[PDB]
Amino acid sequence: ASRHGQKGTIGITYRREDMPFTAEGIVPDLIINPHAIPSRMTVAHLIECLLSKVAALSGNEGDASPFTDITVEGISKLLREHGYQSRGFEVMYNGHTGKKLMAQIFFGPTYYQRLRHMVDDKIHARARGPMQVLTRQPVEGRSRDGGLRFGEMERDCMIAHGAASFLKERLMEASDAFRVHICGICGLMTVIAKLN
Amino acid sequence: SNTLFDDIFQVSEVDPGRYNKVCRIEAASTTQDQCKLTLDINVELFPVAAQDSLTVTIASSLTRSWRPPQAGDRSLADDYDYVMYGTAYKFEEVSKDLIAVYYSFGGLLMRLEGNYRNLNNLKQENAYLLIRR
Amino acid sequence: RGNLMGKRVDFSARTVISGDPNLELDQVGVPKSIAKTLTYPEVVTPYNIDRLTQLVRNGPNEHPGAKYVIRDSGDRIDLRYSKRAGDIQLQYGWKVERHIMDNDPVLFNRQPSLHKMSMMAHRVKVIPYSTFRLNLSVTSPYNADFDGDEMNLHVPQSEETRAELSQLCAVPLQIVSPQSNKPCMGIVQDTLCGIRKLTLRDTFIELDQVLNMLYWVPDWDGVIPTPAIIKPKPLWSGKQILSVAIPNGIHLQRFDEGTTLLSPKDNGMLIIDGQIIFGVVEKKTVGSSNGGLIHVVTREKGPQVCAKLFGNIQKVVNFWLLHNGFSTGIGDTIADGPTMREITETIAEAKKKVLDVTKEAQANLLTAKHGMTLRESFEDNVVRFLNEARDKAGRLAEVNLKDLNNVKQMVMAGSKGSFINIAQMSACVGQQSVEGKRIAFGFVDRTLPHFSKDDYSPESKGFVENSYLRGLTPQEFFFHAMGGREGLIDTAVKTAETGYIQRRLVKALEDIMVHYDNTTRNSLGNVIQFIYGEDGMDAAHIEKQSLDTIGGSDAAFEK
Amino acid sequence: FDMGGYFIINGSEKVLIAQERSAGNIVQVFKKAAPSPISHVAEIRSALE
Amino acid sequence: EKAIPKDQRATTPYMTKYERARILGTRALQISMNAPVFVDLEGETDPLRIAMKELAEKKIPLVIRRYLPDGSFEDWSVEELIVDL
Amino acid sequence: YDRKVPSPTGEYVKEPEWVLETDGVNLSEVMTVPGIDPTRIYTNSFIDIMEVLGIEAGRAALYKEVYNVIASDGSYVNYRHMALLVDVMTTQGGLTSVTRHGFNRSNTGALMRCSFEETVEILFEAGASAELDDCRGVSENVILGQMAPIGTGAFDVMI
Amino acid sequence: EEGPQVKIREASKDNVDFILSNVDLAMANSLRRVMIAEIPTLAIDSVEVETNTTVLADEFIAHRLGLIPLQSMDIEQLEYSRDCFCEDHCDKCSVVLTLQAFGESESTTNVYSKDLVIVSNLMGRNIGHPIIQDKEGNGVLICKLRKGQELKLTCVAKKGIAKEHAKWGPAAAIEFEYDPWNKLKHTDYWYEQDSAKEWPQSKNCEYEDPPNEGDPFDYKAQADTFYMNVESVGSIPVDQVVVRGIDTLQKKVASILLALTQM
Amino acid sequence: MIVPVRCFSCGKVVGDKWESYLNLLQEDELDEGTALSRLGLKRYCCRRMILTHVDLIEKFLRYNP
Amino acid sequence: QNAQRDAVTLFCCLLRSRLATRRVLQEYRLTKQAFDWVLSNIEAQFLRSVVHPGEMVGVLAAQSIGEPATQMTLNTFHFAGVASKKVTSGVPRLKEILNVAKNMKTPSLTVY
Amino acid sequence: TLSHLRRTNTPIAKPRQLHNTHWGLVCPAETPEGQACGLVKNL
Amino acid sequence: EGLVEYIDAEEEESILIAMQPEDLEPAEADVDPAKRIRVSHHATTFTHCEIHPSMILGVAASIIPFPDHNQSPRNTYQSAMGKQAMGVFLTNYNVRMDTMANILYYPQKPLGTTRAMEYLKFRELPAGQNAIVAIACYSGY
Amino acid sequence: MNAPDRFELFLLGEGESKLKIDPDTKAPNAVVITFEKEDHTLGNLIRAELLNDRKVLFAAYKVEHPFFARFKLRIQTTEGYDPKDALKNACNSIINKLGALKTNFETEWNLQTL
RNA sequence: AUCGAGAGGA
Ligand SMILES: O=c1ccn([C@H]2C[C@H](O)[C@@H](COP(=O)(O)OP(=O)(O)OP(=O)(O)O)O2)c(=O)[nH]1
Ligand SMILES: [Mg+2]
Ligand SMILES: [Mg+2]
Ligand SMILES: [Zn+2]
Ligand SMILES: [Zn+2]
Repeated sequence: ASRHGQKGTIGITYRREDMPFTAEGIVPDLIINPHAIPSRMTVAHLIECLLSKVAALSGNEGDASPFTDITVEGISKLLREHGYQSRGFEVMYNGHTGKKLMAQIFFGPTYYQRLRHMVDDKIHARARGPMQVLTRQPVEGRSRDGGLRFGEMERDCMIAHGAASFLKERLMEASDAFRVHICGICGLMTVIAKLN
Repeated sequence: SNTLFDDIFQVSEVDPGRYNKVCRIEAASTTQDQCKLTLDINVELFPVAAQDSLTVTIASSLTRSWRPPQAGDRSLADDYDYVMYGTAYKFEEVSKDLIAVYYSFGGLLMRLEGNYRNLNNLKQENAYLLIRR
Repeated sequence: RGNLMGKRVDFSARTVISGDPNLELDQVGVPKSIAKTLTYPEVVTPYNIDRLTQLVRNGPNEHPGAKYVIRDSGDRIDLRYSKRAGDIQLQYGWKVERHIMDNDPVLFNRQPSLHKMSMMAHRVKVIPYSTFRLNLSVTSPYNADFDGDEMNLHVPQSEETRAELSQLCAVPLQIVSPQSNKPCMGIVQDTLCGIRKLTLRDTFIELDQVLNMLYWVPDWDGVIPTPAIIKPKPLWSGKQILSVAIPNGIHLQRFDEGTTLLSPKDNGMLIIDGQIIFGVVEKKTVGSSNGGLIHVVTREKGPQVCAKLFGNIQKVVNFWLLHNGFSTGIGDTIADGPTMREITETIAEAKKKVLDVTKEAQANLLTAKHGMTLRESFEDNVVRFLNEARDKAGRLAEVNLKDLNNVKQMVMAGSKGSFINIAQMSACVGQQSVEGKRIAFGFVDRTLPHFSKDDYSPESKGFVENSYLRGLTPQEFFFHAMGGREGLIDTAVKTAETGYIQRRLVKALEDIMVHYDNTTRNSLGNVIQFIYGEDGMDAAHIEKQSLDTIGGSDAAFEK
Repeated sequence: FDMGGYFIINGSEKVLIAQERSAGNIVQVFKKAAPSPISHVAEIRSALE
Repeated sequence: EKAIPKDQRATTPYMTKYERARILGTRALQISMNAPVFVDLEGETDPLRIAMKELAEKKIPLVIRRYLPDGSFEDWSVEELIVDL
Repeated sequence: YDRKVPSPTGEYVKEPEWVLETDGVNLSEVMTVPGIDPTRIYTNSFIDIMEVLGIEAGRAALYKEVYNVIASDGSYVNYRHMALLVDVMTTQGGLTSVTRHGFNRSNTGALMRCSFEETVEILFEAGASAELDDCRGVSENVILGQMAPIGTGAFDVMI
Repeated sequence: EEGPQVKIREASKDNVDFILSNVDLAMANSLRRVMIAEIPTLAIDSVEVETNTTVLADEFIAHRLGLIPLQSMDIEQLEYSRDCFCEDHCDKCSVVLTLQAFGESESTTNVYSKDLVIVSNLMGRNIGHPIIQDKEGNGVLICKLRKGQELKLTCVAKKGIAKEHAKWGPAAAIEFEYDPWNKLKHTDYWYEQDSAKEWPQSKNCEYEDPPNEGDPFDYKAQADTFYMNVESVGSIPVDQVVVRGIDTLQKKVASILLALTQM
Repeated sequence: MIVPVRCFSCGKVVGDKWESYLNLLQEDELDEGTALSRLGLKRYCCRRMILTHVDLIEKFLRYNP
Repeated sequence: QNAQRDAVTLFCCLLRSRLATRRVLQEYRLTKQAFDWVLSNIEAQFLRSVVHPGEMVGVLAAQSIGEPATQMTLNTFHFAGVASKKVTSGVPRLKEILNVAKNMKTPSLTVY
Repeated sequence: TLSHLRRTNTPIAKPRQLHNTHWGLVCPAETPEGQACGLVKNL
Repeated sequence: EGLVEYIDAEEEESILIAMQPEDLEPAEADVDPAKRIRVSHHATTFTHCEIHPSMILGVAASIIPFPDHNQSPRNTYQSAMGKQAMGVFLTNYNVRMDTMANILYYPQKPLGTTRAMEYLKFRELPAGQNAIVAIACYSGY
Repeated sequence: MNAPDRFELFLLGEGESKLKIDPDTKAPNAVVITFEKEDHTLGNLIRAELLNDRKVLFAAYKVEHPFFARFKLRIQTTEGYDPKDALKNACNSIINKLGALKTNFETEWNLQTL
């Protein structure tokens, strides 16, 4: 996370060579999409990054106290004084080709958080394991090597598709499944099967 | 094979319609009075100002893949500067006897209008445009 | 409800998901350890024994592999222990629990599943790393992002189970949905943004690039098309190579605003056979729209061909995009020196316009609009003068954004963002509201205790003269906070309400199905409709068509 | 840096959470629902501090 | 009994997506379990692809029993059902 | 209101009309008023339309009203689905709500009405009236672990 | 001399700044990628901890030792362990380092890479000498010790490349720029008013002719002449970073020429 | 938690500059900007490396055992 | 047979409006060969367009209504500016309708 | 931790809305989403 | 010495509060266009003044840099996540024994701060890094 | 933990060999070569250079997935010219430019002081 | 192992 409710997860890692690069030869620890900017209206994230860039140049204390007299204009002036296009843009080269990117890139430092929720404490896969005592059903929870709930709400999607065999199979072969003996007259499980 | 049309047009207007490398041009021939032409030109490659008497042609010739020119020993119907390749896509009739065709050069558009374009510009996915001087 | 209508299941798997442009629409990237956990039982045929005896040997630990070999006599053999695990002679008719391999049919589901499209069969593609990977275009039917959403996967254990998966549930043949007689999938985010950028009449690409792009399409027949420009320097248009991705016999026609077969704004769309004639490709063309390219390609050429079409339009545009680049800065929210002054003197008029009405009402010369209170009409007037104020200020700022403005490019492309967003970022956030009314007197006869009593002005009751760029004032900050909370509240309340509505609808129609005489019935055999939907027709094989006999003059009909 | 304010019960550090409740000994009137005979009501919840 | 003679049968002559998905499914089970094959397997080894081929050439010896909401039924050979779809 | 209506020449033209808009409902009193069109008067309370104009006009307003929730919102959903909902709420004679009072009171199978709400008492009176359960409901086969008579299992396969 | 053309404008032990003309854009870049990621170096790749009563975690320290730059001068005469026929490692392929320090004084005790002691036979070559560019003689503070705290460990530095782990890179940052005035229209300036006044002219504008508005766009002109600056981290002297750069790239082209032959 | 070796983003060694930086600040009473400049940290990524850094190791060392 | 004529009525209006003599020859200039081909698709595609016996339409419909429901916003509205345009819309309206609620928030006559 | 120790809870007519009187007393931003939103507060 | 006072909502009912000493009372006697637009004096009968408007925020929302430039629900989201961020929860952590402890290798104080951090011990115990971010469509990953 | 090993970006696994050459089934006189454990460093360099040779009808390359090191290069040439010879010349050309770039740099370097 | 409770994820 950034600190403006910009959540979201790593999709891939490029080594420094495949990354886009500035002319001074700086390179991003991180690339985020211009596409998670304008619906969320998180201009503070934009302002941080612009501001933060000037801190890092001047060696100063980026002051982002809410109700103060700091302005995107004010910042920008300070930023152009240090020798960079005042709105945080910067010509970059594609790292595959060396070729200058047609588009300039907003590029600057920005405080980012590493949250809990890492993949390898979620990856869970069962293919038969321990069963509950009462219901002879798969046990609950990853931490115990359990099944995933095929809910009644999912059972609906399966009906819409017309997948009858697959629905019967999820609900018999996987999970439950049991043979019993039925009275042909009474219709109850009264039959004592002295089987074998 | 072979030519399909010809005339020297006189450019009446050059408009940069919200673009940087392209312009829609307005012209009419000087030789013939009931004839007019509108055209998208790449104005980075071949610059055109107002009243720039251009010469214009169509062909269908000088299909497999396009091989790079390698014009060490080559010959194309180009004595010309600007040259495009496109598709006919509407042959319109402006009634009684007037006719107009529409061409697309992968998006760069052309509209020509006369009459003696008669037994000429058929339904062909052909047509090259050629402009000089 | 908890152990019969639905139950916990074997052979099902779960992880964080991630998008992958180089992945097929109907594929699903399965992390490899999962792929080593989940198994298919497979009978031993002379057709498979060379793949199976091999696969047995690989054992449970190396990928393309197996645990457990079941013989007749019911008895299992555990390929992780057992002394004979590098021995073993497979008989015909034995089962081998093999690992899941490339191109196995698997059910893939994201919750809440409320939808047939929340449950689709994918083709397996075993991969490194611990995320499921999916094509961005299968994003929507699932309604998933990549901000830490998580999906399930259930593996079919039987032969016709997998048949039933790949013949009914497969992704390709869910592209066009009975919900709305329209495709439920389309081009989104980067690709949707880039495909616009690519298709501009200004966009030309020269040989080097063109060859790699061509090559990027896996269906490409190895024929460089002739460049639109062959004069000083062979150049191709963006439109030209994109068209390589669009199949043959594909016709499409639009017309938007000032569209005149000569598109002097390059809008509308004409595609004449696999080739685009004029008009920028965006959302109405290549979104999940009604008479769109996807709708047409699915219908005309088949789901299989249409599925690959996503694949291709991505591979190219994504490639083009990578090498062009696209960004968005805070510079993209700064209007105009002069424009700022306008916006200011525009709010300012709506300020005095409210003054006056107030001044009017205070002097008892305000008349009540039929059927409403004196004070109700005042609120109405004021709230209106202020919405107009915001919307007019917003359009002043939108007009002033250049075509090179990145925000405006995502709006035009239909990829992300609206007018309201431009508005609030750079002109004026506007009136705040709770309970459908402007801010309430919470403290007695005032909204905050920094105000006097009986103050009805804009700022006193929630109008926020400023924009996210200029920054909120203390008061404004608080009011907007109050408004925001109200939004969070009923989002939490909506999902509760609608989750229940859905259940009841589902539970109340459950057994209604079309019988073998086109009559619509339930379990009881009660006729509900006599011919489904009143016409016997399936909802997916329908499109909006124009009834020519209806409109126009009696002369024009006759002629 | 530890601020304190928490307990420790069986070596598990516990926080007591503040509880929101309505104040007693204040008198308040409440217009009542239209399908009922009582038009208005005044209420006091009186307790010893 | 009950039944319905091959004449006066009112249900679609065409196969339904559900009829064919089960047919392929059913045959795919038999092929997968070493039961004999009635087509020239042009190098196909997949039991379902093989059932798809045997379908395309209408050499699958199955019959659909279509039920009607009254209880009566119509029989159709896989041979006689059109497989457009 | 705007209203499109056939010109004397054939084509539809914009011909604007005065429309009265009310707070509250007394239908069979206001339609019988002199001066208005009794043929086009409408009320959102479809539960009144049902009462004055009978069950079918009911069905029609109910649909018009459900449709209006979707469309006003900005969404479109094909007619055959709302039609089916509306029909189901209406083939019983009056209005049956999608509620443990409406549809679930119907005399479908006990096993399938119990899986919705009021699980246990639906199963008590089921033992008390000695109900016969059809086993044609999807849910009853779900519960029994059999193949529902659904899409794939809607028919039979035979040699 | 025949080919691609180089000209230095500045040099130090740490930076070389050069114009690079008569070359293909694809080569200039390919060279930088290799220069960043592919030239062999020596760095620590095994730590065996005997005692760590420090404030820091074992693998935290082990990580820090990886990143410590070591002399990689004579690297070309040392093998990859994956290759070398020894079991595990020898002096023919790996270099063994030691580290001990105990908390001696009242005051905090510092631990610097200068404290690492080579123990392998070096067989007289320029390898493994924790690079110190420090002014006061001790480079890279590994960790700090209190009063009675101790750290005793054993490192093994091996031959590797950035592609494996970024520790193995002699790279630092590589400045790279062509066509400072955008005569090639490779970029499209984002602006509010006026491009030139808004974007700062790069230092490399003095080295090219002004674009001149009175001239049509040159459409044949190609990416050629590239302003670069290569910075070295320490393990290899700058010049050598570019040279083994040019070289490893030449070597890997050839490995293909070769591969065409065998098959 | 000790000065990291090597700037994350670029790879320049900064792990040997913590001492000097603390001295350029205290002893010569300099400001972090010209401090960083004098230590040869020009690119703003390496500049952030030292300017951000919080030296918690001091507080860890303060625990007796 | 009567039900069958009806089922099709609306499609035939489209069919005749399109495949009418003047049009078939003047607007889109078909030849005897192309024309039979057109009559041949129109049939095939029509049969391919029919609903399949077996289709679970019950569940399909529920999900086709509940799903866009879950995407609805403003259980107030933007009608809000007007203090009387308060016609119960969105989800609380669905709640009334599906509940057949006797006491609705905004009853209204519209009189023509 | 600092957050947790300054938390409010509220059992069970508009208890979730940020009421005007909160100003200065209870943070206007910090509250959990969904479930029990606007019932749990921080100082 | 009666320079400062305590107040509860009830009393709040009967007082007029200023927002800033200066911009809310120096009198009356040009403007910067970049600055956020002010309300007024417009009431000259004050009893109290805010110590500072930013103190309306809790502990979590105090870390958000420029919250007054954010759409409010986001601000709520960030306060949900500030709690979930790895950092350094205590110094004595190598001495405690509790299920689950997550520490950042190289915590950084952030480059843009708030005056409220100073009292929240955030630059002494940060959770986060200054990552050089780039906003761009690259690979499409 | 599901991460592949880092050396698999450069080390050839067993079996796997550096080049595999395939006859193209689309256009005549064209070939497609897969390069194990390579990337844009090499693909983009060969391609751009294979394009200077005027007997090369077509030349392009592409890393189909960034997880793996393999990339594909497709070449087409004029009748008479073998695609493998075009590659060969392409390599040699590069190698000579590089032995040039190298001697030129060394000469420069030595002339510098400081 | 189960019952409850609480925290938190989409
Ligand atoms: O037609 C639409 C409507 C919304 N959005 C996006 C806009 C914004 O990025 C997001 C906000 O909607 P919401 O808050 O409901 O969902 P979310 O933002 O995706 O968050 P989450 O997935 O946690 O519910 O959805 C679209 O892209 N297209
Ligand atoms: Mg979203
Ligand atoms: Mg999510
Ligand atoms: Zn060795
Ligand atoms: Zn750096």
